[PDB]
Amino acid sequence: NWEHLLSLKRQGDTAKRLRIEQDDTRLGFEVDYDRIIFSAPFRSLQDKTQVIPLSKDFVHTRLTHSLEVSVVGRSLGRMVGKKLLEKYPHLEQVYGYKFNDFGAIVAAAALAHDIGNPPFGASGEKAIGEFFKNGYGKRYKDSLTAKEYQDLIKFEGNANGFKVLSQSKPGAQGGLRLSYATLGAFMKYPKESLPHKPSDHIADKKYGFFQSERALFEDVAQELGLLKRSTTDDVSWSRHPLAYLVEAADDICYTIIDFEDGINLGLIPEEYALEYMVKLVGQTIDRNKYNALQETSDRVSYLRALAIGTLINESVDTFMKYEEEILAGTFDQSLIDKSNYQAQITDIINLSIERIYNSREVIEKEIAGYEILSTLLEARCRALDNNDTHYNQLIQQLLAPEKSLYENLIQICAEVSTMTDGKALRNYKKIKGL
Amino acid sequence: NWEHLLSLKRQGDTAKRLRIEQDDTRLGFEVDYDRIIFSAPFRSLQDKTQVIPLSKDFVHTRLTHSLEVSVVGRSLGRMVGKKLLEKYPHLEQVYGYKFNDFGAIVAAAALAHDIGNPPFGASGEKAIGEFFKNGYGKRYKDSLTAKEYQDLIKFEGNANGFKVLSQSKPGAQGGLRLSYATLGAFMKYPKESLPHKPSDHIADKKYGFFQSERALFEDVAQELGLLKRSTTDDVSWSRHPLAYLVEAADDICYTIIDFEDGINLGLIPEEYALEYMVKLVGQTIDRNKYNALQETSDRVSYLRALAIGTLINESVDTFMKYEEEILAGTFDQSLIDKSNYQAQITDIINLSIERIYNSREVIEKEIAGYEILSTLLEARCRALDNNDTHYNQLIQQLLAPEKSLYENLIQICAEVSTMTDGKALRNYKKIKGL
Ligand SMILES: Nc1nc2c(ncn2[C@H]2C[C@H](O)[C@@H](COP(=O)(O)OP(=O)(O)OP(=O)(O)O)O2)c(=O)[nH]1
Ligand SMILES: Nc1nc2c(ncn2[C@H]2C[C@H](O)[C@@H](COP(=O)(O)OP(=O)(O)OP(=O)(O)O)O2)c(=O)[nH]1
Ligand SMILES: Nc1ncnc2c1ncn2[C@H]1C[C@H](O)[C@@H](COP(=O)(O)OP(=O)(O)OP(=O)(O)O)O1
Ligand SMILES: Nc1ncnc2c1ncn2[C@H]1C[C@H](O)[C@@H](COP(=O)(O)OP(=O)(O)OP(=O)(O)O)O1
Ligand SMILES: [Mg+2]
Ligand SMILES: [Mg+2]
Ligand SMILES: [Mg+2]
Ligand SMILES: [Mg+2]
Repeated sequence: NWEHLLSLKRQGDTAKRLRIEQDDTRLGFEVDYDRIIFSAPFRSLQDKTQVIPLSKDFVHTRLTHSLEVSVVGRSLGRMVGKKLLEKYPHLEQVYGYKFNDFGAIVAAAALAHDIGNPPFGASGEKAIGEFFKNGYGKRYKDSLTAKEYQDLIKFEGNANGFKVLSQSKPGAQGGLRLSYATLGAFMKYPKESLPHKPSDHIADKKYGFFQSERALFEDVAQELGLLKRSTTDDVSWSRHPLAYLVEAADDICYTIIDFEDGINLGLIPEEYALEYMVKLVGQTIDRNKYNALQETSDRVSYLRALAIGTLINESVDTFMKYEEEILAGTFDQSLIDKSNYQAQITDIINLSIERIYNSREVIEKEIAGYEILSTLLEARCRALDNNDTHYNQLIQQLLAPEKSLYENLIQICAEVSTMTDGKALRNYKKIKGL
Repeated sequence: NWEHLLSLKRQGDTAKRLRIEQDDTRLGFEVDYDRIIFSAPFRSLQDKTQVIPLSKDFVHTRLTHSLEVSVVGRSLGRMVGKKLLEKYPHLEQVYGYKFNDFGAIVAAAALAHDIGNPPFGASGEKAIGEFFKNGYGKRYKDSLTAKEYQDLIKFEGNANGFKVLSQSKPGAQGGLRLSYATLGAFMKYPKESLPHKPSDHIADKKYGFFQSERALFEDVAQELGLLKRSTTDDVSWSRHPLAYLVEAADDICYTIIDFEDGINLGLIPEEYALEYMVKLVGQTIDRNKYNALQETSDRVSYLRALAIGTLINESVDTFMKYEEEILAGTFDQSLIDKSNYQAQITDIINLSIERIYNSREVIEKEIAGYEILSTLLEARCRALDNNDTHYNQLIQQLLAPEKSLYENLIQICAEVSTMTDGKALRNYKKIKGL
C-alpha cells in the first residue's frame, strides 16, 4: 500500500520519522535533492558521454540530460500525485501528504539516475565487461563465485549508481543517506545478476545491485513493502510504482533530444524532422509561428517543446489507467510502449541508430575508448596482483591515493568509472609517456 | 507595494494574468525555470570559467555554481516568503499567494544570473573593454554617442545577460518571455552606463542594461512599481527586494566553494580551513563525526555544509530586520556586509585572492585569453568595416552563419561572448592556421 511506499527513513535510523513532524520549508526529499547537487559524483557528469564521446559543443552531456529528465519527472510526479490523492483521500486527510512530495521524489530519483555510468557510455560498459570476459581478468574466473563473476562480466551502470549512492566510508556510514522512497524510485531492476533474463518481463532485462550491497537493498526492500517474486536462492522483488515514471521521463527526453541534436549537427535533414513529428505536434501547433521562424534551430526547438508536452499527458493517462496492475506487480511493459505514437517513436529511434550511432566520428571515439579502458584496467589489476614490485608501488601511488578479491576487483571497476573522458585520456597518455 | 512586485505578465501580453487563475501544477515561475533549463545559452555555461580557466577536473564551472546558487536561493526565498505572508495576511487571503512562489522566483532568477558572462570570466570582460579602449575599436570613438561608447568600454556581463534573456529575433519576439517578477529579481544594477559610480550606494557600482534595451526595461520598471531615483537625462530605479536575496546567495556560495576548491587543489593548507571556520561551524558541529573522518575532502565538505546552513539563517534575519528600509529604497549595503562574521569572510577572501587568483597557472591562462579575445574581435571588426573583400566574405561565412554601427558592434560583442573557452581557442587556431 501507498503509506509504506513514501518512507522518510534514512540508514542508521532508530526512531520513526513522520510526515506531520517534518519542517515544511525543507522536507526530506528536498534535502536529498540538495545533497545530490553538492556532491562530486554529480559534478563528474559534466564531462561524460551521452551519445557523442569527448564533446564537452552544443551537444548534451550526462549532466544536462539529467537536469531535463528532472524537470519532466517533477511535472509527471505532480500530476500523478494529484490524481492519487484524489483517488485516496485518507493519505492527505490523515498522514499529511501533498502532491509536491511525489514531484520531489521523482525529481530526486531522476536527477541521480545515471550517476554510476562510466566514461564513454555503453561502449565503456561493454569494454569493462569484455576485459573480464576475454582479456586479462579472465584469469580470475576460478577464484570467484558464479554470481560475482557474472557481476564482473555484465557490468551495469545501475548497480554502480546504487554503490555510489549507498557507499560506506571510514567515519561516515551510509554515504549520501537518502530517503528510502527515493532509493526505491531510483531502483528499476530489483534483482541479482543471475539468472540471466529469466522472462520477458521488463524488470528482468538487467540487474540492479552487486553482491556487496545485496544486504543493503534487502533492508530497503523490506521497509517499503515491495512484493517478492523469487525466494529460492536468488532474491527478486517488484518495482516501486514511481520507477515507471522515472523510466518514462528518461525515455521521452533522450528520444526527442537525440533527434534534435542529430538534426542540428548535419546528419539528419529537416524534412524528416517535420515528417516524423507532424502527428505528434498536430494538436497544439500554431502554423503562423512555425512559418514566421527563419532558422532550423528555432523550428526544431518549437517541435520538441510541443512533443514533450503531448507525451507527458499521454504517459499520465496510461499510468492512471493501469495503476491497479502496477500496484499488483502484474504490469510487464513500460508506459511508453502502451502509447498511440509507438510507430513514430520507433521510426525516430531507427533513424537515430542508422544516422548517429553508426557515424564514423562516433565509431572512432568508441574504439579509442576501448583501448584506453583496457589499458587502465590491466594496469590496476597487475598492481593488485604482485604488490611487492617498485612499479606496483608507483602505480598505487598514482592511481589510488584488508578486503577480499571480489571487493578489490569491484573497487577497481568503481574507481575506473569515476573518471571523465578527458581525465581517462590524460591518464592513458601519462601511463604511455606520450 | 508587494502586490505589484509579484507580476505574472509576459512581453506582448494584452490581458491581465491573475494568480488565482493559474494552473497550480505548473505556475509561471516554474515555466520560467523549465524554459531556462532547456535553452542553449544555459548549456554553454558548462565550459565557461568560474575561477580557473580551461578546467572543464573537480573544480567548478559556471553551470554547477549556478545550480548551487539556485538551491540556496530557493531555501532563502521560502523562508522569507513565509515570514512575509505572516506579516501581511492579505496577500494569501485575497490574492492567493503561497511561500513557494517566492522560492520559485528566487530560484529562477539565481539560475540565470550569470548567463551573459563571456569566456575567461573577469579577464575576458576586461579584454573586451580594453579592445575598444586602447586597441582597434578605439577608432570608433568619434562615431558613437558618449553612453554607447561607455557601454563598449565598460562591457558588463549583467547587461549581456539581460540582452540574452530578452532578445528579439525574426519570427519570435521577446526571447524566452520570462515573467516580470523574475526579470526584476534578476536585475541588480537598474541604471545606464553613465554617470560612472555617482554615489557609494550598492546599486551604483556598475550598470545593468545597454542602450538598445533601455526601452524594454522601462516597461518592466513601470509594471512592478519600482521607485525612481533619477529622471534628469539618465534613468535609474531602485532594486527589486528579492535581488538582495539573489546577491546574498551568490556571495555565500562562491565565497565558501572557492576556499574549498583551493584547499582540495593543494594551494591552501587545511590548518587555515579549521582556523577560519571554527567560529562559523561552532554552533552545530559534532566533534565525534569530525574526528572520525580520515580524509581532507570529507572534513572540508562537512565544514562547508555547516557554514552554508549558518549563513542562510543569518541572512534571513538581516532581511527581516531591514525589510522596511529595503522596501523604501534606503538600504545602501548588502545583507552579507551586515553580518557578525564579516571578519572571517574578509580573511577567507583575502587568502583566496593571494593564493588562487594570483597563482601562476591562473595567470598564464588569463594572458592567453587576452590574446585570443583580441584576435577574434579584431577579425570581426575588420570584416564589418570593408565588406567588399573576398577575405571579409570568408570571415562572415565562418564566424556568422540593416542596422546601425552601435547595433553591429554590440552584436559582435554578444556573439564573441557566446563561445566557450575551448571553442574560442579552436577558432583562434583555425584563424591562425595552427
Ligand atoms: N554512441 C552510442 N550511443 C548509444 C548506443 N546505444 C545507446 N546509446 C545512447 C543513446 C541514448 O540517448 C543513451 C541512453 O542510454 P541509457 O543507458 O540511458 O539507455 P537505456 O534507456 O536503455 O537505459 P538502461 O541502462 O537500459 O536502463 O544511450 C550506442 O550503441 N552507441
Ligand atoms: N581568476 C580570477 N577570478 C576572479 C577574479 N575576480 C573574481 N574572480 C572570480 C572569483 C569569484 O568566485 C567569481 C565571482 O564573479 P562574479 O562576476 O560573480 O563577481 P561579483 O560577485 O563581484 O559579481 P558582479 O558581477 O559584481 O555582480 O569571480 C580575478 O581577478 N581572477
Ligand atoms: N508539461 C510540461 N512539463 C514540464 N516540462 C515541459 C512540459 N512541456 C514542455 N516541457 C519542457 C520542454 C519545453 O521546451 C520546455 C518549456 O515548456 P513550455 O514553455 O511550456 O513550452 P512551449 O514553447 O510549447 O509553450 P506553450 O505551451 O506556452 O506554447 O519545458
Ligand atoms: N538550509 C539549507 N538550505 C539549502 N541548502 C542548504 C542548507 N544548508 C546546507 N545546504 C547545502 C549545502 C550542503 O552541503 C547541502 C546539504 O545540506 P544538509 O544535508 O542539510 O547538510 P548537513 O550535512 O550539515 O546536514 P545536517 O544538518 O542534517 O547534519 O545543501
Ligand atoms: Mg538518463
Ligand atoms: Mg507547452
Ligand atoms: Mg554567479
Ligand atoms: Mg544542515
